[PDB]
Amino acid sequence: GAYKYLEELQRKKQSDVLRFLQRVRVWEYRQKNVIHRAARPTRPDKARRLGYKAKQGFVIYRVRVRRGNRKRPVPKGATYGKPTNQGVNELKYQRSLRATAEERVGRRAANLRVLNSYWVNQDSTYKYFEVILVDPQHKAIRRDARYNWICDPVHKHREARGLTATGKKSRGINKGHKFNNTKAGRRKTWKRQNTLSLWRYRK
Amino acid sequence: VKELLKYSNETKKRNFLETVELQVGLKNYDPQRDKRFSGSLKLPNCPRPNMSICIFGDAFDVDRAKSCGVDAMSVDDLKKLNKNKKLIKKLSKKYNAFIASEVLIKQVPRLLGPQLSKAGKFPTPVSHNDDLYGKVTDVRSTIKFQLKKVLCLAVAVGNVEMEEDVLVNQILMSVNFFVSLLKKNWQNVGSLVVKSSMGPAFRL
Amino acid sequence: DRNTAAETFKLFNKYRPETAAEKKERLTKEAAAVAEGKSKQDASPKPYAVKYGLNHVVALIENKKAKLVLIANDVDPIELVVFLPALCKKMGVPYAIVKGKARLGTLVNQKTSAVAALTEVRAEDEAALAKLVSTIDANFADKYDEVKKHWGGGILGNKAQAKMDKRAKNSDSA
RNA sequence: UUGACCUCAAAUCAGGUAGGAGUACCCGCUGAACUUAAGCAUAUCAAUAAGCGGAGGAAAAGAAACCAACCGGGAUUGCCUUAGUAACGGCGAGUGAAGCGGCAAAAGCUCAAAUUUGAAAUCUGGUACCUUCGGUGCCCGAGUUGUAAUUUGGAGAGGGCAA
RNA sequence: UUUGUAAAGUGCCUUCGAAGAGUCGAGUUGUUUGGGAAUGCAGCUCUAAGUGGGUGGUAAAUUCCAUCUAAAGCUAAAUAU
RNA sequence: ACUCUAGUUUGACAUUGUGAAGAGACAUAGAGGGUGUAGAAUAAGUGGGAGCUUCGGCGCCAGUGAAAUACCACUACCUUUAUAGUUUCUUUACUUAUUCAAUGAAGCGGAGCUGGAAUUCAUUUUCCACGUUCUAGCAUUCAAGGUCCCAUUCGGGGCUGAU
Repeated sequence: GAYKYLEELQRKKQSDVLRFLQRVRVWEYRQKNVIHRAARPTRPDKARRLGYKAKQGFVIYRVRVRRGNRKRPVPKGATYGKPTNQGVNELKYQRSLRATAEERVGRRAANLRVLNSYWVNQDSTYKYFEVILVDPQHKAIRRDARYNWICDPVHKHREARGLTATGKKSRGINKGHKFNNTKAGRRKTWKRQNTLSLWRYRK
Repeated sequence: VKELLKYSNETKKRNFLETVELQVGLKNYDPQRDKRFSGSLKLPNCPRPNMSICIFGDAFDVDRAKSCGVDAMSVDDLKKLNKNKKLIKKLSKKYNAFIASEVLIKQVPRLLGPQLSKAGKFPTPVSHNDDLYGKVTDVRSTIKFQLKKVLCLAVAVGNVEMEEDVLVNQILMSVNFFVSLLKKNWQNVGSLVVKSSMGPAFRL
Repeated sequence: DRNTAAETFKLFNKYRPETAAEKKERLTKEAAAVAEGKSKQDASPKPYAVKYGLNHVVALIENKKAKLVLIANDVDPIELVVFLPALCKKMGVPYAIVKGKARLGTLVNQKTSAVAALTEVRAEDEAALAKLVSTIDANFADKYDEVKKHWGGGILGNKAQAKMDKRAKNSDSA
């Protein structure tokens, strides 16, 4: 098969072929809009292992996100508090840029459900992603049970509750001694260990 | 593998046109410093002879000047002193002992230069003369490390068949690899330019 | 070029896959034959269609089974097809880069194909196939090293080209 | 010149879907200060209130790139204990988990990556009929820049053999 | 109705055994943690691997061991109200 | 005052490529170079070694010096890049990334025609133009003239006018 060759070509990104293709594609994507439809995935191996079964009702969007730190609001850089919480510039935004891209293309296409998303390109000013949205009420998805779970009403806006592939990363969810503050979700395992458990017969 | 090329074998026997004893010359390669103590300082036993002519200037004393009349080359004494300092140069290497160490300060300017004497590196002043003479007339190699990076030695003769010359270049590779200090670089056998005396160089 | 491409697509026009009506015909044939002669899918003769699909053609080049492979000077995700000249040079399969992935699709009854491959061939067109292989390897698979050394591109636009001609004629000549 | 392909459009095109409310509980972003330190600039309150984005009858998490270092345990969740402990902290004020153990409840699995190549065998829409949350035929369309079948880490595939 | 010369499972041998990258990991920076020479997230910068990788709670090299498979995904009941 | 802070200033990395100059050395072999005593003799050091070529010739020996040679090699020492990729310096030169502006994106670049400034050193080596200047007028209908069709209908089309 021909996907191992694309996988191994895409793992070598500073070679001459991929940096020429990087430059041509970063120009081409910068000439278009921020959120715009991609007719066809540019990384069919990497789209395909995230879940892109190429048939009717699968949609690729391509999206730029503005790159860099999160500068705070609070006008003229004054925070009106302690000198601890007084920095304006170097704040750094707990979600990824890939999560911002997924949320934006899930707000434009609002009938569609975001499955995953992957990196396609970057320059100094922007990062460019392709998001792999699934249309859940098309009849090629509402049956053939490998993909009808996205039809369920609990999966509305996966990208804005942290349930995509970068959501559960940037929520800190994994197994381990390393992920103790956030393993069942951070705020439930905060509230359950600042709960005062009091019984009927006081233990 | 050293089997496809010659390297000690039958393949290079008609390349040289001289029908005289022409020996093979192996050169090791491992980078060292500019010091004088580090490296491969050892002269082991070579099991097969190098097929060379050499005469020994045995200048012995009371307890050791009797075993030279059976298996040796030349019989000398410590009284004949006015020859080996001025004129005569008819030798290849000598052999001494520990019993007379006050005559060694005399034959320095003529024999230490062209490798006809001993300073500290070759087993020349060995005491035993009844068993070590079956090892020097079957001529050994010359492991002498030079300044930056070479080790020029000689293994055997090209006209000798590959039956005597099958465990000689293997036991010599087990001397420059195991006795060596921990100031040598990676894969201690790096390059082996092996040429005998007249033909092309056959390397690994 | 168009002469060898015209010869090649005469040869590949002779080997098309089945359309849907021909498959309906062979379904009726095998439905008669299995129910009557009890010949399990072997009453119909062995086909000789062209091979298509990119994973299929890459498996046929890996297992040395492809006689001739055609590639399109096309697909905009170029990484799908840049490794095929290297595979076809490495595995010894003769390969040519034919113009258009529309023609490769219409000789296979698709919209786009991006690969084509002969593995089987009848005894009729063997000498013509060998002459095509000869001309194609005269153009492609024997110049692989010379093409792999050279850098294309750098071609300036005609206004800058004319200004470069004016300057480089006025820098040296008079 | 006519016909495809690709990319991008337009339609009060055919059929759909999204917004808004409620927000007790849930998932995230963002985020203070009163206060405590018998003052206060780190700290603390607090990873809180306020603000915002998103769901459901639960949500989340979930079948180990885990814990361990034992004679090893076995997805997740919750309770009792570990435990006011190890640790962090102007080592001050204070903060502060986790493995084991007992129990409640226990259910496991799915794609990508291998030519089916003696046969895309897959899927949508329209039309006709009906035992009309669907089924059958025909006709376009999607799709081979790859839909189905086989396999998914515990195994498994291609062959060969006997039940 | 018997949906079916179809599907499924079991035993032996042989050749194999594909396994997710701007991602893991690292430097710096902000934030957070009980996490202490950097627990988690994130910004930029560098950027892998294949008898490989990650973890084994004081940084580092050298030699072993142990234990699981990341960078793709679905899932009742216990639970909160 | 103690501790900070938006802004702004400068450096580093990235966006960030592509040719031509100027020094560092590698894949790439070889012509030659490297003169303190002694020794036929310029032995930068090391290994084999008494002989090779039809002969000549050199070599073993001899003698010397810290190093004995004919014959084939390694490490090297200073040049020679004739071949291909990368290092910091010239800011030299590039349009395609990027930045600024303009317009309802209207005549950009190159070549020719004719003239003529222009003198011929054999014929053009060159350079310029390539429609408007007394006047508060006019300038619009795929354009009038010239040319060819259609089937002569009332009209319609092509070139040129306007390279």
